[PDB]
Amino acid sequence: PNFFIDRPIFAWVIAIIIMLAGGLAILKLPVAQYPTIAPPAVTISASYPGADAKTVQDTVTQVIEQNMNGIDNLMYMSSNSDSTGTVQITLTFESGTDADIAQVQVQNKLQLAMPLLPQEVQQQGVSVEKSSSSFLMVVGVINTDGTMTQEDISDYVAANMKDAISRTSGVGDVQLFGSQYAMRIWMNPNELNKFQLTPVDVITAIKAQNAQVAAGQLGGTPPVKGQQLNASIIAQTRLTSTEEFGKILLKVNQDGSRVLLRDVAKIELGGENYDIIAEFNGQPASGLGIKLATGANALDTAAAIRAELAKMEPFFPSGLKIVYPYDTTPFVKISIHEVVKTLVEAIILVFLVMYLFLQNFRATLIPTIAVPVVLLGTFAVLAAFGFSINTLTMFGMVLAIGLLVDDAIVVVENVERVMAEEGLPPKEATRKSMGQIQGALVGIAMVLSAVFVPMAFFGGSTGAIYRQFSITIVSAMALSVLVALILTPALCATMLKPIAKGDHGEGKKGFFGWFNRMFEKSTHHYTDSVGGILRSTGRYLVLYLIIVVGMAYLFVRLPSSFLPDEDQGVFMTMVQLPAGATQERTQKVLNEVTHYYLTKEKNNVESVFAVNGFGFAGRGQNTGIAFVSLKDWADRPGEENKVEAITMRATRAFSQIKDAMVFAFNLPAIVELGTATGFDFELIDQAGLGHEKLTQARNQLLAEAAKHPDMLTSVRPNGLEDTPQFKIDIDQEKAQALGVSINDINTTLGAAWGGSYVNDFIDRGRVKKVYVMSEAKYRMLPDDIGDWYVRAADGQMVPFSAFSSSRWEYGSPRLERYNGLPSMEILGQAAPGKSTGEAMELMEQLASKLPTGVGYDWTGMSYQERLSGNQAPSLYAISLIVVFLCLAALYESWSIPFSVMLVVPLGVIGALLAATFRGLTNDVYFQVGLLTTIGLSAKNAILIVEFAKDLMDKEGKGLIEATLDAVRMRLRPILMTSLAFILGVMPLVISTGAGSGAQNAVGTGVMGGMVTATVLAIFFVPVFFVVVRRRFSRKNEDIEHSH
Amino acid sequence: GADAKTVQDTVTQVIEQNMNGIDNLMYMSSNSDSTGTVQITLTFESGTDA
Amino acid sequence: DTAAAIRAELAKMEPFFPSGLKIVYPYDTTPFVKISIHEVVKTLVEAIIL
Ligand SMILES: CCCCCCCCCCCCO[C@@H]1O[C@H](CO)[C@@H](O[C@H]2O[C@H](CO)[C@@H](O)[C@H](O)[C@H]2O)[C@H](O)[C@H]1O
Repeated sequence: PNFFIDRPIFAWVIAIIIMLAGGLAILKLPVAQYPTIAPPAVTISASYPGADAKTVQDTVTQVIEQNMNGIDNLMYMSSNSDSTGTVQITLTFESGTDADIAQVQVQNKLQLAMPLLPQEVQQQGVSVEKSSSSFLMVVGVINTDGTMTQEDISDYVAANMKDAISRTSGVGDVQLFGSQYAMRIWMNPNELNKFQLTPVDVITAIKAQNAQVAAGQLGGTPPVKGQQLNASIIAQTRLTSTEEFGKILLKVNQDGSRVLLRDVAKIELGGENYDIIAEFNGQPASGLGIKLATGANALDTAAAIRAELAKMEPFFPSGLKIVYPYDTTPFVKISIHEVVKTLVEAIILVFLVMYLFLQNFRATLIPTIAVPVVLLGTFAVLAAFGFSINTLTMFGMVLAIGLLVDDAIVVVENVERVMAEEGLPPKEATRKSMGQIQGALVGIAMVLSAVFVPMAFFGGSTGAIYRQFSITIVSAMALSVLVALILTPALCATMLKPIAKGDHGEGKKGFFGWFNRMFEKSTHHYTDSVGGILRSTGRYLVLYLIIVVGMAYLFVRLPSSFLPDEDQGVFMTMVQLPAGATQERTQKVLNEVTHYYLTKEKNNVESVFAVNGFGFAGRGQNTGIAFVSLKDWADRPGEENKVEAITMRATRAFSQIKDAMVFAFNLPAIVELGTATGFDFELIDQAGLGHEKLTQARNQLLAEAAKHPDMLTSVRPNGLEDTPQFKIDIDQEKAQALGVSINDINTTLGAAWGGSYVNDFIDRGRVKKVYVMSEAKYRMLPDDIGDWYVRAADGQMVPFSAFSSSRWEYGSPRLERYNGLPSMEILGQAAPGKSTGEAMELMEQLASKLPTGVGYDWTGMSYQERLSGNQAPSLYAISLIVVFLCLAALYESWSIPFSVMLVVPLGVIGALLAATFRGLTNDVYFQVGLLTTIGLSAKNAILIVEFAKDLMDKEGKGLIEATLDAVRMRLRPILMTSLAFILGVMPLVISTGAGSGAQNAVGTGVMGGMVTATVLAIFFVPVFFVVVRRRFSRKNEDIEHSH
Repeated sequence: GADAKTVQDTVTQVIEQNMNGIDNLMYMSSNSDSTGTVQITLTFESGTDA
Repeated sequence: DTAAAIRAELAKMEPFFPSGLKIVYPYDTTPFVKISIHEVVKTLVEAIIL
């Protein structure tokens, strides 16, 4: 400590070592927008083509929900049974669980269910995956010549690019947007009734002529003695061409003129599914969602991927151009550009404050070398714990710049003051001052981690977000107190200039600040004054109670955010038609929307990625979505050229002037967020009930919560209501008669109207599928039911209308389950004034008004809130108590910690103030901000109380005279820090452009906080000290001691 | 019964498509035999957890 | 804790049970571990007092 004063070089060496480890950690440290924050979820998905909601709910879904037992750390299970036959089961696991293990255990219990599945599902594929939605990037592929359709493009994407980019370093999951080429066989109902054939015969035909065969080998083992030739027998090779599919023989006519498949059906190379259609600025497109690899660098994955795409540019088909619809990367680089700008700026301001105050270049260089070192190291302690350069951790740095800077300033100052006062040569001056602040700095260390550490231990997703701040800040802190104890005292002692005793440089100079006098008189003004506010403390205690209560009111009338919504260079607009609607109507809406953007937002939009068949509303022709891109930030200057007003005006258009609801909006920060003032409800059927009864229970709870607009707002179901569905009743009897097989009936009806995945071929060197399905025009209207004939065993065709009734009814197209049982999901948020939890309780008191077999439960956001929200008081109680014990340690008091713990309010009231006036909100950044503020409040109060005591004890000064001296000698440094801080933070607060919402959240509270903090503390701390001190023993006294 | 080429473009190349974003992979090498055997080796950065 | 968790799921199922269906408790290694280790605590505190 003292030690390194006589070893500047041992210190330089430690400094150097920390700088080198930091910079090493700086070159090879990952960069991403946010760290892993959401609990781990694994998804099982299967597609049962042709099935309806109930078919998949009961054939695949429930069989899997039954075989999901004994998997470690299950939080909950949710599943969709979509009317496109796709079922999606999400198991969301307890926070921080091994993703890898959870997925493997899930997949190996699913694999125990696999035989219990239907063979279309078994062969279509059940898939188990990690449930991130956070795509690093969505890359679009097009063709300018317009030559190729989506299916063309998609196939190409799959066959040239998808793999070499997925070999690009930093790329984890690669996922394709669209369907690959399969052999599409479009049957004809006439040309089928003509040669008296059914789908079944087409099927078996295709299974027959199109396969590989278990052949054998010439000269094989075991051979015959003397054998001499050994070679592999080739047999039936699968068909490569459309051509050979035209040539497949369906039947022989009696006169022998034959029937090839070519005749009865249209045969083409066509997409594996035609549900979802993508337009890129109206131009045909397919896409690739690339995910950042696990632990990888986002920005270099981005540069490598773009370079690997461009390397392919000499091999691209004509006019086929790559495009970039969604890119996390540019926003991230620019976020980082601004954080770096900040750190170096806040630094630069500290140099200015320190010069235009200590007016000595070499004093000015010491913190100039101190914090660079504190930085580098913090990067290393973070590198060591496996953290990354993302939003939360860097704004953790920003948030910490104040304690780091302060720690340097306190020291350099105290030394210079020792010289200014006492006239010691520099080295002896530094031992004198270090000798004065050392123990306090250990104390400050202890009270600071005492507030910053409990916030590491929060639970859930919130707990994650906090742990980033907690750790970043405690490491910056710990390293800043070491740099304060090893390097700076050594830098102070070695490169600091001696001051002639009582110099103060008053007058002395002209061009560069008569200021000193101007500063000088003033500090006396200050002390003359302060003893007076100690002359009659009463008033000031009143005022204090006032400040506190105000702090509380200001605090309660504060809104509770989670994170700021940010213009991310991209947003999206989602489209919903009425139920039952067609691909064509929906597509109409998307086209309209796209043109609105490309027209009336000609200055803003760059590109519109319209996607039909896909909503986040659900799956269906009915739903559509348009992924919207904006021009880079330097070209969108204004206030209504930014996302707020863009989405505002777009939704403005599409609200009134439509037959369908189309809302356009900006995405949450953490792309899987909680809705702060809300909930995600699950109403559940527990006793064996039918969909009709639970739905009625949902309607009932819906109407009951609509009846409380004083507590709840927009409580809605998160599915699709029942639609009309069209039932075919096969009178088993009537067709039993007609000499038909029901297998043939069902499966011909099937392969006609849904289609059938039959067999596989080999296209251009790539195994791809073969589907057989009706052509378009024979399967649209219920009348087309007639065009289909089933051949009897005796030899005659039969119409469908000979053995079937047909009708309309309702049914549900989307069948939800919660933890194995049938459920209906209600999203919703709390009335503007009240808290989410209260609305949650009102919801429980409401859904308790539901029938037997109607139970409820909470999920996702409301799960994470109901388990981990009663924590906030326990942890800050540990903070209050731990901080109190640390200070009690530092001094020697059960009371003196009270003069310094009482300082906390003085800081908050400016922060609540600032939040309130800038109309911001009590969010994460505000809270870490709060702590930071309280943090310096305490640092300062601790140094002033320390000094007062030191004078009382180690000099026999009185109470008031010592508090006066103390406050005096610490006036200059309080001000030095606070000037720099306030000036370093200042830019954060005044910023518009990429992410400046954070910068705002961080800046505001801090600035106001610092203001009310210093400019209160320099008046209340003596009062805090003096009053508390007058509730201790006897004599001494008012004090003129000895020794 | 299948041939070398059959398994290289039917089974091998479909499996090597999915071996990306596997953590601490040094290189990948694969065999495609006419006895139908397909054989893929993923070789990892030293000290990776097996 | 697996026991507390099981008691929790059971407590979730109790309100939708048919008429008169009651859970009963024939066998549990659990209450013994709790009350046995608790006796070791009463001992500790008593020993303090002695
Ligand atoms: C960090 C940025 C700095 C900006 C802050 C600038 C200072 C703003 C607040 C100064 C407060 C001092 O207010 C001070 O009150 C005390 C007592 O209450 C007064 O003192 C006088 O008034 C009272 C009667 O009212 C007497 O009991 C007292 O003994 C007498 O000396 C001082 O005349 C006044 O200076």
